[PDB]
Amino acid sequence: SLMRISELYPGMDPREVNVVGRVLKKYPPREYTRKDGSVGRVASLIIYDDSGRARVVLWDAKVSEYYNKIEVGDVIKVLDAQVKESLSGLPELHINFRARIILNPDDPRVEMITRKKIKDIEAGDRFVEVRGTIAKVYRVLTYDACPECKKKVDYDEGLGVWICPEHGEVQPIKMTILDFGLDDGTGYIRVTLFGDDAEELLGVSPEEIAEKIKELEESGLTTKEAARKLAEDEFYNIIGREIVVRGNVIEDRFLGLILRASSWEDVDYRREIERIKEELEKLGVM
Amino acid sequence: SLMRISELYPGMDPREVNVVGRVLKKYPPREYTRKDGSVGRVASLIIYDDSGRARVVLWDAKVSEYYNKIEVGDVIKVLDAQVKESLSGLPELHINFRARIILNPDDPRVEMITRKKIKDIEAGDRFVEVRGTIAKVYRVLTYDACPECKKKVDYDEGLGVWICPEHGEVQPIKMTILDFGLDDGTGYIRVTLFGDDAEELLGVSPEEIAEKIKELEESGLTTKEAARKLAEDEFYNIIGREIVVRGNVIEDRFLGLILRASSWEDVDYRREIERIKEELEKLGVM
Amino acid sequence: KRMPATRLYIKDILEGYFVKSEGDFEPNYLITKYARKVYRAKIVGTVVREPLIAEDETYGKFQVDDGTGVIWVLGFRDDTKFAKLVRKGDLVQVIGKIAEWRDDKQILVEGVSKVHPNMWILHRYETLKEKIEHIKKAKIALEIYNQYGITAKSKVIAKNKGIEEELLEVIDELYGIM
Amino acid sequence: KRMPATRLYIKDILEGYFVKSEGDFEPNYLITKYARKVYRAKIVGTVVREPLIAEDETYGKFQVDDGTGVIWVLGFRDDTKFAKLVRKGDLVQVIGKIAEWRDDKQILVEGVSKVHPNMWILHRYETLKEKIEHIKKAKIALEIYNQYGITAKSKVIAKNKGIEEELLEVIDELYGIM
Amino acid sequence: VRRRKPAVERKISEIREEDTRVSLIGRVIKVDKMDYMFWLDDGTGVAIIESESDLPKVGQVVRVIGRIIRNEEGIHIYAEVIQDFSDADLEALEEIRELERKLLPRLEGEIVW
Amino acid sequence: VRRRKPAVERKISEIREEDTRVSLIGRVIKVDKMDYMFWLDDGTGVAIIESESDLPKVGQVVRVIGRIIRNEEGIHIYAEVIQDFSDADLEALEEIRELERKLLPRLEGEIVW
DNA sequence: TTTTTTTTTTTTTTTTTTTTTTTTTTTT
Ligand SMILES: [Zn+2]
Ligand SMILES: [Zn+2]
Repeated sequence: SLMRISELYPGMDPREVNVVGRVLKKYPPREYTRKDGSVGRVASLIIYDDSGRARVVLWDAKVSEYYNKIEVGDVIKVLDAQVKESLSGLPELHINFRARIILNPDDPRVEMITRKKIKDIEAGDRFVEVRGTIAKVYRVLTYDACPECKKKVDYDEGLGVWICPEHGEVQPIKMTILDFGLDDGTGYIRVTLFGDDAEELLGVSPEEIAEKIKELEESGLTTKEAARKLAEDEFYNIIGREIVVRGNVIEDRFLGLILRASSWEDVDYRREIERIKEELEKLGVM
Repeated sequence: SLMRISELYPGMDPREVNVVGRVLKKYPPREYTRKDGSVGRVASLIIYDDSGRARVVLWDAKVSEYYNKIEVGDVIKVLDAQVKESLSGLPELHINFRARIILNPDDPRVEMITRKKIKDIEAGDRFVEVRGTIAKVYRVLTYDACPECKKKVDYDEGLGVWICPEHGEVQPIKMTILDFGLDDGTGYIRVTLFGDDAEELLGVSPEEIAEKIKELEESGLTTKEAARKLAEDEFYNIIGREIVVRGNVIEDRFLGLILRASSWEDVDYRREIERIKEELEKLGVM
Repeated sequence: KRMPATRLYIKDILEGYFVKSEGDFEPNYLITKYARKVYRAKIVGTVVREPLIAEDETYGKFQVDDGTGVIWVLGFRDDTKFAKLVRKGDLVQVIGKIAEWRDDKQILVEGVSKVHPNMWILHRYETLKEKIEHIKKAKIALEIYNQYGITAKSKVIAKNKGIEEELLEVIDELYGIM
Repeated sequence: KRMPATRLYIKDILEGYFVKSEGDFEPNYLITKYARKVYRAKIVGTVVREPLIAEDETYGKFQVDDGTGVIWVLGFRDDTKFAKLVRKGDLVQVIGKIAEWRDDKQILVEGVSKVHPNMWILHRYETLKEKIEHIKKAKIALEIYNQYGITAKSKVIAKNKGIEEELLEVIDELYGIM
Repeated sequence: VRRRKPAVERKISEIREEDTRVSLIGRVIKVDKMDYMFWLDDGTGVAIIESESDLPKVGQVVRVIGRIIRNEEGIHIYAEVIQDFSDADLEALEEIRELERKLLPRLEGEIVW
Repeated sequence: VRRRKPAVERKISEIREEDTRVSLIGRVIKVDKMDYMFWLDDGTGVAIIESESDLPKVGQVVRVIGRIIRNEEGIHIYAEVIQDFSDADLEALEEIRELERKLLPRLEGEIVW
C-alpha cells in the first residue's frame, strides 16, 4: 500500500488501514474497567512515518501479544485497525481482535521514514559520558520558563499575565542555567546544566539565585554582566570538583563545542579504577 | 532333604543344595580354555524331578569321575553344587571340586520323579511394557556407586579410600536415581530409573546433579529433603511427557507397586495407532 | 490410592457437571454427559496465546485449544513455573485436576510438556476409542438402572456384563444433578 | 583553544623545567624529566597547614602534600577566596597554572575542592597509568630524535608509531635546556 | 462475552463462509519475505497465508491456525499459529478425521435417557 | 632552608628509624579523652597517636599524618592531620601501593639520554 | 544388579537563555 498516516481518518474502513511507522514513544501498559465490571489491559505507543504521527492503542491480548516485542526505533506495520479521533481531534490506531501488527516489516515505505575522552569528542556527538574536573564557571542565572515546554516566557504589561508563545497564558517556573567547563586530562569542553540538575549541583534554590541576580542588576549591571559576576563571586567553590556528565555535544559558531548535559552524577570510584586497571593490563603492567 | 529343583536359585548356599533328578539328556564332553591358557573338560546333562528341570554341568575331574557312570533314566542326587543362572535365566547346577553326586540314591524323593494396562498389573510382574504420561516427580539425586556391582560405596576417613562391601577399594562412579509416576488412563504406577537411563531422560549430567544436591544440603537440608526439592524445582519440566517404560514391578510394604524400569524409550506413534485400530475393529468401528 | 487421568476432548470437560466434594480432603470430580466420572484430565492441544504471569508471581496461566474446545490451564504460587515453560504456538499434552471457577471448567496444571505432531494424532485416536468403549458400557448400565435401580440384584447383573458397580452410582448421581 | 590540565605527582612538577614564554599573551609551561609538556596541573593532596591570608587580602595561599612532594597553591586579589575555602587537614583536588617563583615551582589556583578518600585512590591510579603511557611513547620518540632529529622524514615515522609531532620538539627543547 | 472460538479443522477447498477461525495443514510452496506472506498447498488447494512474524521455509510441511480475512483481493488467512508438521503422518491424520466425521454424530445421538 | 618533608606512607610494622614524618591508615580501638591520645590499629600493628585537638571515635577508620616521637616510653605519633577514612576502599589503596612499589623505580630507570 | 524407605488429598485467581573561545602578572 502507499497509504500514509496523514491519510488516516476516524471511521475509515479498517480493511483499508495499512500504514507503517517508526516507534517514537512507548507508554506503560495500564488496566481499564470494562462495561461488564471485569478489568482489561491497554497500552499506547506513538509511531510516525514520512507524513505524520499517530497514537497506536493495543487492547487486551494485543498487549501480551506485541507490547514487549516492540521497541523505540523499531518500525511496525499496522493492518485492519479501527481509526478513532483522539482527544485532540487527530486519528489514533486501535489494535483490537481484528487488527494485526507486523514487526520490522519488508515494505518499500520503511526506507522513507558511551565513555569517550574529550580528545576524541566530535560536533553533534550523542549520548557521551565524560568524567572530569569542573575547571571554570562562566554564568549562573535564572529565567522565567513555561512549565510545559521549559521555554522563556514573556511578561505582558497590558494584561498583567505571563505568555508562552506555545502554550499561551501560563504560570511561570524559575529555571536555573549553569554554564561551566570540564577537564578530563586529554581535553577541555564547555558544559550547560538546566533546572533541577543545575540546582542540585549548585546547592542553592532558583528563587535565591533570582534574588541575587536582582541585587546585581539594581547596582547598574545588565542580565549578562550579573550572571557572570554571580558565578565568580558565589559559585567559585564548585570549581575543582570531579563529576560525570552525560549529554549531547552541539557546535557553537564561535564558542566551539558545548556539551548540553542532560544529567550529572558523582564519580563511581570503583568503576573508574576498573577502567584504569583495564588500561594498565593493556600496557603490560598486570 | 525335601528340596526341589524349582527351589534352586542362583547364588544359593551350596551347603543347602540337595536335589535329586532323573537324567533326561546327556551331551558330549567338551574342552574349554582356562584363564591360565590350559585346556580343561566340561560336560552337561539335563535332569528333572517332580518340580522342574535343571542343567547339570560337570567340570574337569568330575567329568572323569562321573560322566560315564551316568545314563539316561538313571537318578542322581546332587550335593554342594554352585547354582548359576543359565543363559535363559534358569538355575543350573555346577559340579566343581566341592560338589558331590550320588548315583541312583536311596532317597524318598526318587519314587516321586508384553504390553499390559496399569489396571491389569500385579505385584512381582516381570517384563511389562507400559506406555503413559509422566505425572509426578518424587526425587532426583546422585550417590557414589561401585563400578562393578553398582551398589552404594562407603568413604573411609581413616584410609582416605572408597570401599565397596563386595569389591573392596574401588574408584566410585556417580549413579543417578530418578523416582517419578506414570499414568496410562486406566491406572497410575511409581517408576524408578538408574544411571545412564535416568541421565538420558533428565538431560543433565550426574556431576551437575551432585553439585546442586551439595548446594541444597549446605543450606540446612538433609539428603532426603534435597532430593525432593531438586525434583520439584528443576526437573518439573519432565512432567507431561509421554514415554514407554519396561521393567519389573516390585511391591513396597507402604509405597505400593514400584516399577523398576530397566529401560525407557520414546513412543512409536505408528505402533500405538495400530494397537488402537485393533481395539476399534473389535468395537465394530471398522 | 491415586485414580487415573482420563483422556478427553475439551468439549466433554466443558459440557460436564463439576462436583464439589464437601470434605476438606475429598477430591473434586466431573461427570460428563456420557456418565463418565473424571477426577483428572489428560488433554492434547495448542497454546493459543502467550502465557499470563501475574507480576506478583502468585499465578500463571495459558490457554489450550484442541479443536473441540478451549480451556484455561492454571498453576499457583511456585506452580506458576508450568506456565513459564510454554509459549504461544506450542503443541502440548496437559495432565491435571479439573476445577470450576466462575461456572467455567478449567485445568489445575499437574504437568505440561511439548509433544510431537504424531502424539496429537495418537491422542485423537485414543480419545475416540475410549469414548466409544465408555458409551457402549454406559448404555447397557442405563438399561439396568431403569429396570432395577441400585439394588444387590442389579450389581450382580452389572458385573456379569463387564460393567463396574461405580457406573450405576454415577448414573444415579447424574439423574439427581439433572 | 584551551589545552588540558595534566594529572601529575607533585615531585614531577617540582623536578621539572619551567619555561617562561617571552610573549605577553603566550602561556607559560613546564617540561618534566620524562619530556612531558605541561601547561596546567591537576594534583590531589592534603592541606597541611591552616591557610595564609595576607591582612590586606592581596594574596591567599595554602600548602598541599601528596606523598611525593609538597607545593604551594596561590590565589591573588579576589582569587584569595580559593584559599579561604580550605582548612588544615582537608583532602583536596587542585587544578591551576604552573608558576615559578624564586626558582620554586608552584600552582596558581584556578580551582580547589574537597574530595572523597576514594578520589585520592583514583588520582594515584590515573597518575601512574598516564605516566607509563607517556614514558613508553617518549622512549620511542627519543630513538627517532637520536637517529633523524627534527626532519620531515622523522615526523612521518612519529605519526606511524602513534607519537605526536609536538613530542619531538619537546625532546629538542629539553636537550637545549639541559 | 466473546469466548475464544476453537479453530475449526478444514481443508483449503472446504472452507465455509461462516468460518471465522480455521486450522489448515500443508506444504509451503512460496515465501514472500517482504510482504510477510506465504503460499500453503494442502493437496486440495492453495491458500495465501499472511504472517505477522514467523515465516516458514519453502518445502516445509506446516500447520496453520488462523483467522479468515475476506476482502476484494480474495480470501487470505491471517496466521495466528504456524507449527512445524514436517514429521507428521498426514495419512494417519486423514484417517482419524474420517473416523471422527462418521462416529462422533452417532455417539451423541445414542443418548436415550 | 628546612622545606616541609612530605609524609611518607608506611604501615605501622614498617616504620623506619630514619622516618620523621609518616602517613598511617587504620581503625581506632581506644580513645583517652583526658590525655588526648588514641590507639590506631592498621592490621599490621597498633600505634599510640597523641592528638592536640581532634580526637576520633572508637571504631572509626582514620588516616593520620604525623611526626614520629622517639622517647624512653616508646614510639608515639604526634598527629598533625587526622582524616575520616571510613568509606575508603583500603583494598584498592593496598593494590595501588604495590603497583607504585613495583613500577615507579623501573620508570625512572628507563631514562637512557 | 542398585538408595532409602510411609502412597494419595484442597484452596489460592482483576526540549530551554543568549550568544564572541582562550592568555599574564601580582607575592615579607
Ligand atoms: Zn510553553
Ligand atoms: Zn562393588
